[PDB]
Amino acid sequence: MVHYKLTYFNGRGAGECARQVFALADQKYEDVRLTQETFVPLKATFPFGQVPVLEVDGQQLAQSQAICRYLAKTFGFAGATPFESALIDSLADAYTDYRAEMKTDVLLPARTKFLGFITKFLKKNSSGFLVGDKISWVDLLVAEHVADMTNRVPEYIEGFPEVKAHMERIQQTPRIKKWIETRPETPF
Amino acid sequence: MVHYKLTYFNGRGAGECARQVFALADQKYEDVRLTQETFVPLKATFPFGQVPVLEVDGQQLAQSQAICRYLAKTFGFAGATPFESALIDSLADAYTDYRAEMDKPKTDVLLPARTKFLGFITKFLKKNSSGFLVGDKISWVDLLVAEHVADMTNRVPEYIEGFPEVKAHMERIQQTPRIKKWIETRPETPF
Repeated sequence: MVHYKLTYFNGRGAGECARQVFALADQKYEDVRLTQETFVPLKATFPFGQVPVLEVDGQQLAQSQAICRYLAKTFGFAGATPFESALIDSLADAYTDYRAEMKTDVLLPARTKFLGFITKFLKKNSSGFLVGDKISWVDLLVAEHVADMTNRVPEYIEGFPEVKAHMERIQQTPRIKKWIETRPETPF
Repeated sequence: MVHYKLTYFNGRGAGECARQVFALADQKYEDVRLTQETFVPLKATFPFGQVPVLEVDGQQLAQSQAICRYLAKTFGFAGATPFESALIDSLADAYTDYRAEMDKPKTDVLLPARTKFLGFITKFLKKNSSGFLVGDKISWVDLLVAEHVADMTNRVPEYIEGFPEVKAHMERIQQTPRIKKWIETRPETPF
């Protein structure tokens, strides 16, 4: 059988979306979790000296969004058409920009900008997903962040009811909900 | 016929890889180059308040790399298999990281950053006999890398010293007839 190994740290972080894509797919994988200590001397073994790295039948693929997208396309969670896939990619790029800009003072104004943009996509889509009529990897990516932020800073969601509903919808999807219940509890 | 409009500033910048995909595909498109002054009233109309934005038959798609990957898949420049396309993606994302890292700046940030990044790029080149980064055919990440390398080497001749394979790649890509033609004919801009 095809063999998937995902190497990351012992935390959600940049490895989590890939993990949730596997969960959605009901796909078995090897979940390898490194500590800072054991990672650092292994750096040269990875394509760009960083984690996460996926191995598919032993072949390495690095970079979190490249890994998520690859797995999503493999399992059917990257949109229905090429333009849908591209729209999902654009939202995921917008996310990475928003993360970079934070970088109370920084978290609030970053999120009103980003969540305003997200909300536009949600309101024009009757399905409840960000793009098209089916769950995608960017839904996972965004819902997980929003849950995380709302967990740490409860007023994160205030003023964004469509975004709240989306977070709840995605995180209650049976295979995601299960994964969230069963995954290792980590500070990040 | 399918109608493509690319909106960006009057420069290479974040719009150029898309322009070069179009060139490579011999696809006509509307190349809209805004001034800051005409951009201001248009900002609210873009998906994330920024450019570049592509319209395909009037439907907007924002974000540089999303645009390039889309165009590249449309036209056949995103690898031969799903895994190739993911490797290409991984290189473009490594590029992005490198750009984040990078006279005084030359020596303090540029050259260190480029040693690390060009080392990674060189490893990909030297394991592939074709002369491309991934697979046996040109892809959009070849375009993105070669353009950056050309640009930096224009600014800082020593950029390419130590990286002959990267230079060779830059020249191969930029002499590809449709790309050469575009480079010869594009507006000359400071960025």
